[PDB]
Amino acid sequence: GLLEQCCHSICSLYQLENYCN
Amino acid sequence: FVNQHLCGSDLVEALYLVCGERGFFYTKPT
Repeated sequence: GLLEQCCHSICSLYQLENYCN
Repeated sequence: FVNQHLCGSDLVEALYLVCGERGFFYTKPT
């Protein structure tokens, strides 16, 4: 579920900011 | 952002800005 929601759909930098160390 | 499909290195791009110098942790290149 990291790029699947952004590649298989759309996402917001909000939940994407969680993939940062 | 609003509605945009992120995929490939484009992911680290979204992270690049939010974190960038924070060294994000996206996945790798397959």
